[PDB]
Amino acid sequence: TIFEERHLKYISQLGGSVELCRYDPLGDNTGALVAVKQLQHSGPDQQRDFQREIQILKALHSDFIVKYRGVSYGPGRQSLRLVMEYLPSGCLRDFLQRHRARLDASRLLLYSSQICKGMEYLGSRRCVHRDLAARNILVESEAHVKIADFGLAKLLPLDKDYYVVPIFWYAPESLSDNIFSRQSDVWSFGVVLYELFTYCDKSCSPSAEFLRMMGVPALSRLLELLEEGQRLPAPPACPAEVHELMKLCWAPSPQDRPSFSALGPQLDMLW
Ligand SMILES: CC1(C)[C@H](Nc2c(C(N)=O)cnn3cc(-c4ccccc4)cc23)CC[C@]1(C)N
Repeated sequence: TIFEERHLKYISQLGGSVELCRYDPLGDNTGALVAVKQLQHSGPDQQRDFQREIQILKALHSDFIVKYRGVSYGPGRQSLRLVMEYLPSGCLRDFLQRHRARLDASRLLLYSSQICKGMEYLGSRRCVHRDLAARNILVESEAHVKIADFGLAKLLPLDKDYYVVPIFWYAPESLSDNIFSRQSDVWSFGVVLYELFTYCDKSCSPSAEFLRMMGVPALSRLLELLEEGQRLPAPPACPAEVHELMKLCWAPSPQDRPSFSALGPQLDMLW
């Protein structure tokens, strides 16, 4: 929960910057691999942004949320970094593309259900994620996924249900009025269901398809297209039941969107 900087051996970059270090106190190259995050931008707003990320992760205890391992300790105030666990399989985006052939619909549904239970837990703690996408979900093992990237995550105050702060994961209210809530996370979840059932194929990615349907500023056009009720199409060979759930996640009004708690049993019955 307090890692010495001198023992954090740099290996490569993954992602503020997210690095792959080995926590090697012995200095022998046998220590555990860790995911270490730090901001390149110095400042009082940046320090607050990164302090907020740490406090959020430190109090999150789900099997479906990337494990916080601790904070760094080195020479100077500038040396402090966030230490999380490393998942060798990497992001679900790459994993889906590398292993298509062995990932069937029940498997995609098992991941969908786990992401959901994880999103359900985040709402429980009053946490809006703001960056829910396959690129931000990590593979723990064959039948296990975790939610990561808490850099844009905001905690909702006790007396409010929303927060005022790629465009293809944003809800219509986020696009027009920069309103973020658990209801906007659900919209992003529908795009995640879509990404999963497309195996994160680049040629039918939310971007490639929405831009195709699009053709004034690009954001306004997308928002016009969404206002009209146009949506991403059902992924090639997507079970119809799965596509209906995405269309509920994509309800124009936030009150109409199902809750994560409500979506959970639906994805479980589907397997
Ligand atoms: C927030 C992430 C999901 C990444 N962070 C990662 C974390 C973490 N704690 O945030 C943990 N394990 N991990 C493994 C990979 C990885 C990818 C490909 C290949 C191998 C390994 C990337 C990450 C950095 C940037 C990201 C992708 N948006």
